[PDB]
Amino acid sequence: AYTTFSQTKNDQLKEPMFFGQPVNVARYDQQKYDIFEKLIEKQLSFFWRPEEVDVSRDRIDYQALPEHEKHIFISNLKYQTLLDSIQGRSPNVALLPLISIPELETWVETWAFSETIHSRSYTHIIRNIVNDPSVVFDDIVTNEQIQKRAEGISSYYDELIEMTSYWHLLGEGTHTVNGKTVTVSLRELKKKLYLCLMSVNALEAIRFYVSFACSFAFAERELMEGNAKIIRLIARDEALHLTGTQHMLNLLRSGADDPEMAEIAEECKQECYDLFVQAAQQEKDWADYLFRDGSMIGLNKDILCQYVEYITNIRMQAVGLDLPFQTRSNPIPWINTWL
Amino acid sequence: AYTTFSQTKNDQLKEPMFFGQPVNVARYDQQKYDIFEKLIEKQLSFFWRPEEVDVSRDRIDYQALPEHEKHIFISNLKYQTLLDSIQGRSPNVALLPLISIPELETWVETWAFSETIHSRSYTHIIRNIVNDPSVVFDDIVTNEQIQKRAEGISSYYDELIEMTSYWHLLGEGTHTVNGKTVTVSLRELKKKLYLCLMSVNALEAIRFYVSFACSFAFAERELMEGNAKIIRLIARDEALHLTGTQHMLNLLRSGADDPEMAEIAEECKQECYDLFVQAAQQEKDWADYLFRDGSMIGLNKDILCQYVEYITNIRMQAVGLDLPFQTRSNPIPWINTWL
Ligand SMILES: [Fe+3]
Ligand SMILES: [Fe+3]
Ligand SMILES: [Fe+3]
Ligand SMILES: [Fe+3]
Ligand SMILES: [Hg+2]
Ligand SMILES: [Hg+2]
Ligand SMILES: [Hg+2]
Ligand SMILES: [Hg+2]
Ligand SMILES: [Hg+2]
Ligand SMILES: [Hg+2]
Ligand SMILES: [Hg+2]
Ligand SMILES: [Hg+2]
Ligand SMILES: [Hg+2]
Ligand SMILES: [Hg+2]
Ligand SMILES: [Hg+2]
Repeated sequence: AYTTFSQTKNDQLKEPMFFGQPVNVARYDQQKYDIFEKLIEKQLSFFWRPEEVDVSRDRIDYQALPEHEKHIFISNLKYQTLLDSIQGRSPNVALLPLISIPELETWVETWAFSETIHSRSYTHIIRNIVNDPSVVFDDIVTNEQIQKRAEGISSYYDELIEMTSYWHLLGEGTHTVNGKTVTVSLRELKKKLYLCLMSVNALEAIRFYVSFACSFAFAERELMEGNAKIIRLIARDEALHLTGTQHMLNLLRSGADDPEMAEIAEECKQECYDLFVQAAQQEKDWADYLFRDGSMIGLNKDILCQYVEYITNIRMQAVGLDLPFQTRSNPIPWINTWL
Repeated sequence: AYTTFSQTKNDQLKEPMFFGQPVNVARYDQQKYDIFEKLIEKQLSFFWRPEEVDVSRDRIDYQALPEHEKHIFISNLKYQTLLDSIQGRSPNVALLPLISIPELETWVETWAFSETIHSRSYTHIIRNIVNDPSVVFDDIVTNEQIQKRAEGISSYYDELIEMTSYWHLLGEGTHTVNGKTVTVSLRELKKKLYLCLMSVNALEAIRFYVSFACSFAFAERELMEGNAKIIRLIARDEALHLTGTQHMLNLLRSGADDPEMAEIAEECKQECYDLFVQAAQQEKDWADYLFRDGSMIGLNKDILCQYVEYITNIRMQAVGLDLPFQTRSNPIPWINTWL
């Protein structure tokens, strides 16, 4: 099945990104796809430490905020914390067992590691703005609106992990387990990986960017500036993360890496399109919870729905999907200052 | 049955280190065991970029070494590369799916990430001292003596991963899989995890230190200074890695974590002892291959064997095991200069 060191001498430049021979030697002198080595290098060059960021005035700014604005700020922060709690562990548990080229294996571990720094930075902000961090952290697990917004993220990863385990343990075929038939299909597993990767692309390229707009709207008012510095560093990493999944996805659909993946991508076009639209819809719906007690200068439900549509169109076009929304200019040009 | 975001609001201070509820929120404001938070902080404080190290003179030094010394140097470097290729991926694929406290989850992902930096450093050295790095990397996979020295490392992680997949898919019990009766015992899986940790302790605390001694024998000669700087950085990280497994193991033994793990540590102590004795013998057996073309002043089979016994006793005492070897003073006190 899976092995931590395949003892067969293989040409790593000829393996597919996924489902080939597990990576044996970790070497970085050559790559099948140099984009992953470039991303590792850039991400290492961007290494930062959350505690090195001064967030000393954020507590008073937060206290002075009108209650509905405290609500907008903390709800957004809790969602960011939820997403990166998932992103810290999931690329490793879900992708590493399936990767067959070294540069992509190490990119995934570097990416996941950088997510743990993001999680540490959210703890740094939370500890410096509320008296008791535990209230904030526990609300993340059970918050109904947060889970509604992130609904389906852990399920894609979880289903891919389960199917990967069946494939590694039993291989392809029609099997039986305790009186039940269990069918294992590599094609279906490739489809699950493709859709999980598309979901991860929507997560980092759309969901987090909507959250960045919220955070930076405060920075525009010269408030929560410690948080702003941290989100700026996080967004700089996120740009690398979404670049990585865009390249994975485009290499999978072009047919240049795995012909079967190309057929899959085509067969999955409609499903993928609607999943992206569903993610956008979940982000829009979050607006009713976010602005339940009123809006803020530079940020309201309508400007956010417009930004969600703007960014979704850009991201979908980048991975070859049709645009679901009417084309428009960036509704919040000021955000470019921060990204 | 594994999930990337467990939906139950649990008190993370009361979960066992392993086999409890998978970690949902990644928070760092509190810890069941602060030693793992301190290790994360120390490892982040040591962050280093391999490519920045000047290895421009190592090529001149290496090409001018007598052939047998080239053999000693490169055989040692190839073994280091093998071990960290395994260490880069294995803590994430084998341990991460079993961790139930956030500070340990993030420590494992940071530890694994730091190992990919070690691998990157071996590529930096190799590509700058030989003309065809591929011959070196391919030999790591096919070299009989290198694989004999490492025998049992990958297979142990692999067996743990397989048993973990059966547990996550089927749960405890006696099952019928393709007409075969398969027993899934959580106690047996705990024993496998426990002994995997003991094996990883021997790997980083003994096997890598014997290799560091070989590398530093060249630094004592005022040669391979780029390599020397890198191995010094690697050893500083390795000290944190073995500290982490010593604490995981000693906390389990104490009975202050999962009580079943304290029972297992006592019941399995002869197996703990046996795996250290076997690893020490593999490290000694390597000397015949390492010095097949001749030895060096101050570095030969006898000296290597004395050091293996010396360091093995120190590491076994640190986790509560009886000493297999006669007591002796350090046979290579010059190594302290470098560590
Ligand atoms: Fe992130
Ligand atoms: Fe990210
Ligand atoms: Fe290492
Ligand atoms: Fe290590
Ligand atoms: Hg994914
Ligand atoms: Hg996913
Ligand atoms: Hg927002
Ligand atoms: Hg927003
Ligand atoms: Hg598609
Ligand atoms: Hg999609
Ligand atoms: Hg809209
Ligand atoms: Hg192990
Ligand atoms: Hg040695
Ligand atoms: Hg033991
Ligand atoms: Hg000896």
